Amino acid sequence: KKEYTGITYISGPLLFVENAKDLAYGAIVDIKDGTGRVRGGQVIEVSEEYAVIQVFEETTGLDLATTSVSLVEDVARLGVSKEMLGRRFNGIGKPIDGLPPITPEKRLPITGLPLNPVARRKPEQFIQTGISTIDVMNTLVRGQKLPIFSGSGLPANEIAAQIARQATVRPDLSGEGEKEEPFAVVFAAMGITQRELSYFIQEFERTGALSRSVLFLNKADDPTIERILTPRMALTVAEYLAFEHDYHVLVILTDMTNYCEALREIGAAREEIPGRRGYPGYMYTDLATIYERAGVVEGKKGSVTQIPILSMPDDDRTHPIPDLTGYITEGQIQLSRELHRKGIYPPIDPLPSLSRLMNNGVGKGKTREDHKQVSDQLYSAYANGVDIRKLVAIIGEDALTENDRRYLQFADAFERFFINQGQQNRSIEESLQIAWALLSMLPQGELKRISKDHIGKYYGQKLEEIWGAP
Amino acid sequence: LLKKEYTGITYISGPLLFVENAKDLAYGAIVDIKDGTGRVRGGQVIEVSEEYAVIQVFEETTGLDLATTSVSLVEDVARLGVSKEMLGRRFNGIGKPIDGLPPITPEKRLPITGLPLNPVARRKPEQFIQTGISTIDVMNTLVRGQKLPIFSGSGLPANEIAAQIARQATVRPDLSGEGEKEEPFAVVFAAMGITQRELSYFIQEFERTGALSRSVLFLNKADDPTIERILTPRMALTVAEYLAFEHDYHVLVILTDMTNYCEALREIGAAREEIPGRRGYPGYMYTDLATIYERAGVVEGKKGSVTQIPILSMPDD
Amino acid sequence: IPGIRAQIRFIQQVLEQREREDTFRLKRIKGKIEAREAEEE
Amino acid sequence: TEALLARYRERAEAEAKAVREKAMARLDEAVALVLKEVLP
Amino acid sequence: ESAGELLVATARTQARGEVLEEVRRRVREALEALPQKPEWPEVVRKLALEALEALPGAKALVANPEDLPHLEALARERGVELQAEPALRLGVRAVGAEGKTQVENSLLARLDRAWDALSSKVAQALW
Amino acid sequence: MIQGVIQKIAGPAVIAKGMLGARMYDICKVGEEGLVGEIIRLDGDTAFVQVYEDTSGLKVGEPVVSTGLPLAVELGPGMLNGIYDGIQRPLERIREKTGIYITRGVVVHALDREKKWAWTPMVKPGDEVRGGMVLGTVPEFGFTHKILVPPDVRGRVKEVKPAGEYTVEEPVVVLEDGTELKMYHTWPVRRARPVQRKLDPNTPFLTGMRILDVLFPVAMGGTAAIPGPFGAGKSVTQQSLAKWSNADVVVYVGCGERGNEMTDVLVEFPELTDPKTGGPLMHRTVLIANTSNMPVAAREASIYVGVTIAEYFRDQGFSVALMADSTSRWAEALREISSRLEEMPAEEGYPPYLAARLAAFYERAGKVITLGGEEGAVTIVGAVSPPGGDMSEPVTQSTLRIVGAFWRLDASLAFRRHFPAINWNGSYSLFTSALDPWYRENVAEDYPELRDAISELLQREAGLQEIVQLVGPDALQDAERLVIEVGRIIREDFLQQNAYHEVDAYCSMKKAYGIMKMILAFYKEAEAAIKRGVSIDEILQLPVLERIGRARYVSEEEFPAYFEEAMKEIQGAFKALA
Amino acid sequence: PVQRKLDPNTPFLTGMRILDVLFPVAMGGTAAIPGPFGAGKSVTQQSLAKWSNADVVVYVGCGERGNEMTDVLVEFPELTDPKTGGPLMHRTVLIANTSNMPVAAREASIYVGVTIAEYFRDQGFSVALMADSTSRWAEALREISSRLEEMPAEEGYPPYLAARLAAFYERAGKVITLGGEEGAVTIVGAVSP
Ligand SMILES: Nc1ncnc2c1ncn2[C@@H]1O[C@H](COP(=O)(O)OP(=O)(O)OP(=O)(O)O)[C@@H](O)[C@H]1O
Ligand SMILES: Nc1ncnc2c1ncn2[C@@H]1O[C@H](COP(=O)(O)OP(=O)(O)OP(=O)(O)O)[C@@H](O)[C@H]1O
Ligand SMILES: [Mg+2]
Repeated sequence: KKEYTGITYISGPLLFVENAKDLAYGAIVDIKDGTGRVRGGQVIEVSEEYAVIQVFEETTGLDLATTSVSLVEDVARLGVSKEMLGRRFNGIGKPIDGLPPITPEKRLPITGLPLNPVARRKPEQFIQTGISTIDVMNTLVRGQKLPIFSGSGLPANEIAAQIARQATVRPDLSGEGEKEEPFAVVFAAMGITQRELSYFIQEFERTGALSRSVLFLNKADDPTIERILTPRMALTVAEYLAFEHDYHVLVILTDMTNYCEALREIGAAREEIPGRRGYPGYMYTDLATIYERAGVVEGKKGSVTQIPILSMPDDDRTHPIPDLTGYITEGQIQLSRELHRKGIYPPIDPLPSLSRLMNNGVGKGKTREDHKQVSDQLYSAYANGVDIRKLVAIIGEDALTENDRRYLQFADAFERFFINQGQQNRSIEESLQIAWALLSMLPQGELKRISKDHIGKYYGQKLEEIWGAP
Repeated sequence: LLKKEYTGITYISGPLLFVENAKDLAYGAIVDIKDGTGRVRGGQVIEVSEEYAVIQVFEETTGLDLATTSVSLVEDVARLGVSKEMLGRRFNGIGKPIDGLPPITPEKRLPITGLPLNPVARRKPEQFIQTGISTIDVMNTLVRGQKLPIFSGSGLPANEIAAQIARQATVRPDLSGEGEKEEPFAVVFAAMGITQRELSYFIQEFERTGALSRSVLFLNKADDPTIERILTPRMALTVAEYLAFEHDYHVLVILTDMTNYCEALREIGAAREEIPGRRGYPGYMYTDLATIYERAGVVEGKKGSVTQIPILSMPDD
Repeated sequence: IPGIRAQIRFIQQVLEQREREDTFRLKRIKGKIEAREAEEE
Repeated sequence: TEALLARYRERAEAEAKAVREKAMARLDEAVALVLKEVLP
Repeated sequence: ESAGELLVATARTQARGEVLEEVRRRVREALEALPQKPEWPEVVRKLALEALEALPGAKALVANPEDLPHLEALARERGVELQAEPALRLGVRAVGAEGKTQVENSLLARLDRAWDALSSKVAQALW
Repeated sequence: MIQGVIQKIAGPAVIAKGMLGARMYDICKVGEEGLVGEIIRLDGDTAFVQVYEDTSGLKVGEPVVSTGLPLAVELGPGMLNGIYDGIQRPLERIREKTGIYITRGVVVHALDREKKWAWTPMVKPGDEVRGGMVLGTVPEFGFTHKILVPPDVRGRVKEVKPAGEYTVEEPVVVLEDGTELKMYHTWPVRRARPVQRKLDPNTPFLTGMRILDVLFPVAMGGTAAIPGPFGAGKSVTQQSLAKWSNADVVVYVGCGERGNEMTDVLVEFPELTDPKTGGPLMHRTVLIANTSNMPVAAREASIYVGVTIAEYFRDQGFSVALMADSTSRWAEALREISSRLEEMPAEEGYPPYLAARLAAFYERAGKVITLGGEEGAVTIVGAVSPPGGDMSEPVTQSTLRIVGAFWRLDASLAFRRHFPAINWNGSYSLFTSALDPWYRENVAEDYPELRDAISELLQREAGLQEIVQLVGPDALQDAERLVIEVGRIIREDFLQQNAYHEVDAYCSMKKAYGIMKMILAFYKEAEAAIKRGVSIDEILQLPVLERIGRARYVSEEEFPAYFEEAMKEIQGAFKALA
Repeated sequence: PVQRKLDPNTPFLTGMRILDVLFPVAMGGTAAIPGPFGAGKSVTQQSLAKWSNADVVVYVGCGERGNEMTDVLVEFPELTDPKTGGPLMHRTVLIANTSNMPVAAREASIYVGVTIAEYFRDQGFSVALMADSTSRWAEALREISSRLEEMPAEEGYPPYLAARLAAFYERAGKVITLGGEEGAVTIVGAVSP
């Protein structure tokens, strides 16, 4: 038990310790003062003359006469096991549910290694999230990175909780290989407040989704380094489960903006020169080291899917955070403030949304066969109706062509029934039935994007939303 | 003379190296940097003190080490050997032949930075140049001794216009009443960061016209070291001034791309850690560009003249 | 539209220039402080 | 035409001998001139 | 049509260059015979004197091992040390007080440093 | 070699001591794990080494060893059909060694040392040799891989190895001065390989696509740029370029793409088949792959490694096409590296030397006379991905100042099902005038004027779109309606091309010249018909239009007779019908 | 030093309609004429030098082209002084420090010119002073501050630039000389933003 004394400098978050050549770079240490309190810290620089330690929390009681520093871990590691399902942790693996600590199968470095590009394979199967706007028009594929773009006051947390509650695979629709693999959710929260914490805890406990998920929760008052470490802990757990026990893992990261701000504060703490717009110059690489840990691997059945969630600072898509996220990921889901204020939940806006991997996870053998054509027709019709809603305000309704009234009614009913699904959970077939019922309001022959055989199979149905799509 | 070798190199980083005990190096002197393998590359002293001297390397510092490298003085101020036999030759932009012919025999050695012309020694330009283009001749007339750049863009054909101007230029003595028939212009052509396509176009057009026997070329290709791009216009203008004001030639100087020169200047200034200008460029860019552009003109009591037609591309128009 | 685009371009250029000036001053003062703390000792 | 080119080539190969014939008459004098200056 | 004129020009330029290279070759070959002939005792002494004058704080004087019968007396004249290096034939070099600065005064260096002015001068005599 | 110890660790930067004699930009191995790094600064007995990989767990005092050589690649047999990272590491061997992950400190050889090769000597003892000459031949997937003496090696041959099966490591030719030459050598990636002379671009780089070939051609050894908007067919166009180009060898460089994009290109390629031999297309290609989470230094050095390999294959006397998947991501990596070194940013955060690096990379392309007396060329097509499709971004501006061609892909045309989706507005080529004499000598004496006629017809169609939008096409005069219909004919019959059709995916110059001749003949006869009195809607139903539309999808050997019949039909029809 | 400063009440006639009518400048006043390149600063200043009622004209070519100073030398002796009827150059003093001349002399040229103007004012004359470009003087100050390793304020300019400009411009005005006579100095400075 070697303990280091002889602190020579304390100021802000840093303290200098001499004769500490044995400390490895990046090691985690424990700082204990004269009152017996123990604080945490990480070694950020090692030299022959001294080592520089960044303290996790405040340095209120420290002094140069009695403070001592002791090693804990040479490199940050996390104990993992299949029994972590149903637990809650504080972002550095410390349990907060009041249950006994887990018994680890192994200890893994939280800074995971990159995947070999020749070991990857193409995503082929989708995930049913239970939201019609996502499943039908912006389908999520196993192994995709599909972030959600939200505003400041928009209900992104509710959507995250709902997706975590309703997400499941559909091995039945595959036709052959009709057997389900185990499914799990890894939930990471960064820089959340007390109200959000209570809401998430209650939402996970009330439905029983806790028994099938792992929660990593980091609060706003917690140390910033823990905010940095939390997504890496979550992704380490996700990779372990998926590629050792053949689980299908869905990973949800909340408020990547908080992570970016934490990274900016950490960078300013090390006296690094800030890059463009105040963020560190290596921000793109840092974000890539998080996002690029998802995917599917040859010779293994498990998979990792990521749904980052971030709030744009000024609703400006040109901000560095959403810009880099768009560079790295494969699309985005956009929330609309107008839809939220009109009372429509979930307020997902289909027009500015996109999923780049959608075409590879839908169609015959994967989902119902008419998926892509129906999605295209819905997008075209909604886009055509939205501008007529504006034109009517100046030319009047009576001046419209007859088909324009149909387009207006289609847009209104689409907003009322398709997007505004509330808290209910819809399968893929039910969402497609609702879509076909909405399309049936348009005249046959205006469906230029759909083949005639599909129309003959599915055209001509009234609204199933009131019926509940039996 | 005899050479002095300095082996006390203290610090190498980027384009700069420090020599420790070199109190004898004059400010602005040119040096030779020899490494362990025997390869010799050039440099220039940009700051000298009792503690050390600062030498800026003309090319990349790959392969240099503190154990075997040595520095030798060449001359106190950069000089170029000039002669009338330079006409019809081709150079690489540092003063070295590339057309395969033996090096010239210098008639004189002159400092490349030149000296400012005394304002009371100049005379006002008066001679009309007919370039054969109505838009210039009637509306934007060019006169011998003027410096008249061309502002262009990425895809615009500035090079073709320059070639046409060089081909069609004349003096028209009859209108001015001079009466004296005059020789055609000698062309000094300097290229900075030029590509193979444009270089081939210019060379072929000059061959077709037949003006190579009257021309001197300093060619700095785009894959050449960036630091050497600074010295090319100064060498070209030294040659032009020598010809015009010691052999009564009428010289027409064409500078291929001043944008590359400015980019090289910014790259140097960033490493030197100077006060930036309006968009990252060094604060002294105006003076540096002036020391190049102001070398044109005509001199009272002499017959020769220097005319400059620089070419630059406006970024994003 | 062209007037608005010109205004946007001008404002972007001014903001970028101010950011660069602040970065340069910060680097200069940090270098001076580091010199005092490490070369002079 | 090509006959003028042949005449010019003849002139060039005549000059390539005339120049060295001129030079060979005083070469050692220049050697002594250089040697008396390079040596201390 | 000017192709013949340029051919004449390049032919005469190449001929002049080939004449000058032969001139410098004869100069250097004649210069090489100085250590073999009884001419070294004064030229090497003068080169050493120039080297010592150029670098006042000289510590040692590295020169030709064949000049040691003269160096063993000429070094103590100035009071500096002496060393020998066979690779430095036809030259004397003096190191600095710390050894970081060295002056080299070989005849080959003198020739290759004056050769530009000498090439300018010889054209007056040959043509 | 120079060996020292660590005295300070700070992120990826490591400060060593006792390393006097280390040279700038040499490769160093840090710690007992042997992490590779680069020397960036020297002072006193101290060297600054920038470690490529992560440095967690390192301790002060671990040894540092310098290799004494800069970053370089191995050039020899065994590079074809392989997949490499940004610093030439075989990914398949890495997978077979360490599983699905890439662990820190793995060492593997670029060229397989175990496989035997069939040597066939060409030199004999006592022959004087000089850099660039051919020492012998080895077969490699149907190629005659010529072993080249290294560019700087010179001497006389003392011993030659007799023909037989040998490994790469075995010395094959020994010079009199004791130097040994084997089947491979090493060359620094940041120094251009020497050549005898650069020849001017005088022959076209036949891409096989009519739009590219006729309206915006690129010369052999030329350079081009292409935007990368999503859903525009960029991947399909690049794949078609790889499949159908004149180039003998294809080099593809991925330098920081998304994981799924790299997976797509890694899976699609092994299925392709080149038309020249019908075998796998992978037998002619070298793949360099980089994902976003790979080290920054590999991403930065990827394009240099790729262009060095391309230059080597050019030195073997071949014609090579080089595609860079996104120079924007490489510029991002360069900016990150510059920020690491605490340099002063110039504009939008990029280092001041970005344009110099781009120009130095693009200038390696060209058609040259090799040191062995043969002829070769390297053609570079680089994709640029600005942030918002805005070409005022500094990387795009720097690229457009040196490339000779620009091919503006547009997403709107792809959304309109016009493929390939390349605008004729904004796109431009600087090689047209220089290539015109070759066109007149080779394809037809009237090719340039005919192409100009096509361009003028397109411009006339574009010059009246406002009235068409305001009013509609049917409410137009005969002349304007005929012009717009001829423009539609051009767009849908000559510009469009199907990359999945057996005989339409490739189109020669003669075929395009015939199509243009037919279109101009029809237009001129229709203008004459209007002069002599006709209604345009009558002209719209002439079967010669259906003949011209079906002029595609025909075999190239069938094309001359089809063209003659179509011309005769065009001449006859406009006299039989008004 | 001067005895007393007076309020200006007489116009400085520049010979140009727009300047003399819409935007007059008094004898003891100061005027600034900024504009982009090619706008006409130098031509306007030379026109004021040729056509004006001032007794003595002092022209300071701070960091500009040499041809602009050569033209004056060549052509002014051929012109006529509007008041005295003699050669125009007999009333003119030229201080020339061109662009490629040493940078630090730009600062000194301004002070030399203004001191000469003040001397001729003390003799009892009315003097007009033309400063060709103060932006070059500011650039020289920026360069000197760069060598001094000071801290820049705005666009690299030293924090004391405004004080220097104010001190230069405050030397103008109509005064009562120590000899009891009356004189004035008019300063017209050009700026190149
Ligand atoms: N010239 C073409 N001929 C035939 N099909 C094409 C052509 N160009 C694009 N396509 C079609 O588009 C497909 C892939 O390209 P797409 O237009 O979807 O954009 P992308 O290449 O996927 O996106 P990105 O350009 O960002 O890589 C193929 O399925 C193909 O059928
Ligand atoms: N009042 C004027 N009458 C006629 N021409 C004028 C006048 N003012 C300016 N010009 C024209 O402008 C050109 C000279 O402009 P001038 O040199 O005054 O610009 P400037 O503001 O001094 O720019 P810079 O400071 O960059 O030199 C000449 O071609 C001249 O004909
Ligand atoms: Mg002016």
